[PDB]
Amino acid sequence: GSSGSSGLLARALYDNCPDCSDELAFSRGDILTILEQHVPESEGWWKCLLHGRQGLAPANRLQILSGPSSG
Repeated sequence: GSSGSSGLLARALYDNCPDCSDELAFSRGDILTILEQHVPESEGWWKCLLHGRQGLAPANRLQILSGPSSG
């Protein structure tokens, strides 16, 4: 099987103010779609998609929301 770039969802515990495109610009209470976690380009970052942003996000401010069923 080809496991990777599945697409998870994370929450925003705090708004993010990115200075460059690389990073993503989100605001508290925003559901970001974690396209992929395995990001060798940025250590400790998550590639999410919002309003056509396609930027990374700090895993320190992102809460990986996982389902209870078959968790």
